[PDB]
Amino acid sequence: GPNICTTRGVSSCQQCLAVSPMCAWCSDEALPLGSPRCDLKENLLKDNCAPESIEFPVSEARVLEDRPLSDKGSGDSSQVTQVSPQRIALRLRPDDSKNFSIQVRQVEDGNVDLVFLFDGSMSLQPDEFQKILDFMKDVMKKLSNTSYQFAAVQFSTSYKTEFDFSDYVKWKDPDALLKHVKHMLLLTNTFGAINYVATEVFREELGARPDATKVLIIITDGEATDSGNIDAAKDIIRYIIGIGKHFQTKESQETLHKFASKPASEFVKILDTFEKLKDLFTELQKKIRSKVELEVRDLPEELSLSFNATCLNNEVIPGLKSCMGLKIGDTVSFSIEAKVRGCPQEKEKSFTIKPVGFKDSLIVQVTFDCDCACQAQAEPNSHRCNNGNGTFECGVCRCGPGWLGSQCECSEEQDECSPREGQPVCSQRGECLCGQCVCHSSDFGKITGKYCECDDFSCVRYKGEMCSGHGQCSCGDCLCDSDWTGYYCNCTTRTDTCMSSNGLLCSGRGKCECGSCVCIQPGSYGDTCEKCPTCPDACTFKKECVECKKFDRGALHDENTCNRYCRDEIESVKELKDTGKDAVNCTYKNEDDCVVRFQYYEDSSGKSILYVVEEPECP
Ligand SMILES: *[C@@H]1O[C@H](CO)[C@@H](O)[C@H](O)[C@H]1NC(C)=O
Ligand SMILES: *[C@@H]1O[C@H](CO)[C@@H](O)[C@H](O)[C@H]1NC(C)=O
Ligand SMILES: *[C@@H]1O[C@H](CO)[C@@H](O)[C@H](O)[C@H]1NC(C)=O
Ligand SMILES: *[C@@H]1O[C@H](CO)[C@@H](O)[C@H](O)[C@H]1NC(C)=O
Ligand SMILES: [Mg+2]
Ligand SMILES: [Mg+2]
Repeated sequence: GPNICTTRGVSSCQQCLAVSPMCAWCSDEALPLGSPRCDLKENLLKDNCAPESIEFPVSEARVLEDRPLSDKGSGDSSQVTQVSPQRIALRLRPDDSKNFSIQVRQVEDGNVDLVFLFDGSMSLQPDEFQKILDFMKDVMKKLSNTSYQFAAVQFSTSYKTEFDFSDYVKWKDPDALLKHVKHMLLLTNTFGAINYVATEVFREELGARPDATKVLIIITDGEATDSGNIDAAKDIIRYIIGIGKHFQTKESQETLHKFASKPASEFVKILDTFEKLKDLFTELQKKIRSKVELEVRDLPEELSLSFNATCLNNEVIPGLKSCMGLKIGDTVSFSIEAKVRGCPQEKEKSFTIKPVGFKDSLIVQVTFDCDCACQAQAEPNSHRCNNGNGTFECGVCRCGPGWLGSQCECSEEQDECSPREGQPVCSQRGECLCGQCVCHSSDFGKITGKYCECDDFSCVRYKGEMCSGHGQCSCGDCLCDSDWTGYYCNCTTRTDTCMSSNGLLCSGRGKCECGSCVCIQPGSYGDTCEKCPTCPDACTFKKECVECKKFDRGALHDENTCNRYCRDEIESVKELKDTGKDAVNCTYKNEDDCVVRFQYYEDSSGKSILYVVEEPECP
């Protein structure tokens, strides 16, 4: 029956391909007249069309470079590959989309250039400054004769490279490398320091390796005294340690989030004392190699991408471009859908997909396949179209100016210019010539269609932009980019703003729709459905947070995931009180077999709170 390949008044092979990626064009000359030439390939074969004449391009994502992900090579012979594939050729027909995938692995023996950026401000006592030095020495000694190479920068009011990568490779001894450090005893210009590291330290001239993953360990005891941005360090993995009394308040700790990589729970470490630097190495090493985050570079306007992530145990999480909690050697995979808007005239485009901090990347070469191959057999001024009037292109007559018709015979001088006899001709947007509608020009776009009923400028708008600027208008209907859905193309496919602290989209208690959680589990609420005093498992989950946050013990403390999973503030109380229905009371026995008692409460300002009785009830 009817079909949009047939209901658009297409009069060429190129037009036929441009109306939809599902359309095919029949071009054999010995074809019945009343048969549509632009149709589905199946219906194009319902009537006998020559198979060598059906023009039907297929989009492809052709893998070109596919060096495998490196396993456990020790001498860095044959070189390390941490992204695969490395180069893909993407060819798209008009408005089409195409899948491809990328695999990323943090290889154990992959090179790492690590820079210590350590605070030398006037707040630090001599022994505290010395404990910062001993911590840098401890990290280096435990990573001696590995793929790690090191530099160290002291920062206060100004910045000083105390030793560079070339120094480390040559001398190796941390005692000798840091023997000449003089405590600056000034301010805490953390912005300028990080910018200094990005542009002045990670340099080949100073021994930085171009293939190495870049890591920055920042050690500080006070809030920054300068301002600005650290955009120049966005391709560096940044782990910050805030030590001491000046980071007692939650507010002060959060001022460090802007300097570290995301999320803060993995890359911001708060220590109450300097003595705890002695026990940090193992946690630190796991954290700095636990995140894979894809970044898209040089994406042309006409292309759109959406991502699904496979981070753990082959589980697909849609709408995500990153993975966290990774162990060294883990492999993650992403499924990527690329879509083009229309058909760009440009020769060839290419963008890159690269994990943050990594050298290796996937280069995606993009070409477009919008023309029919039969156009190479186009004869202008053809005897098959009247007085050489036009071209016999792919089995039809592309007529010249002034005269139209099947063979370009009708000039100035019938019936079908209206869907029925009552309506005006050509939707009052075109003129009826030679029995066909020739649509008026428009200042806002193009009017097309058999009856000039289609245009590309009257789609619904959202916030002043047609199709929210995230889709193309095709005969009054928005055709959304790959990363948008909805009648208005204003519903994002991304789900990162739905990810909850427990690692599940909408805490596993709801569904992500347009990037916002719709909570389904009864009694659940909050932005990611993470608040649920009446949920039956609330006590057993909050119990682990009382252990790690208040008592510095438990599974979450040992696994270094207390910051990740435990976002509720803890308040010590002498007793639990009647705080209303938005709470639950919990008890459990500690390893001394004394009863711990606490209340999970949801506060009217939006804060989850755990009220913990100060003294456990012992025998
Ligand atoms: C790509 O793969 C996804 C799931 O992996 C599927 O939903 C989709 O239809 C596939 N094709 C395109 C063109 O995205
Ligand atoms: C992502 O998964 C959703 C289903 O969860 C699917 O509709 C979509 O096509 C997938 N996209 C890709 C690029 O795999
Ligand atoms: C999309 O636009 C429509 C119309 O303006 C609006 O009603 C709807 O809430 C929007 N959706 C989103 C997710 O912004
Ligand atoms: C928690 O315990 C307090 C004190 O015994 C009590 O008043 C309150 O009703 C309890 N909360 C709930 C939600 O039952
Ligand atoms: Mg020396
Ligand atoms: Mg200080």
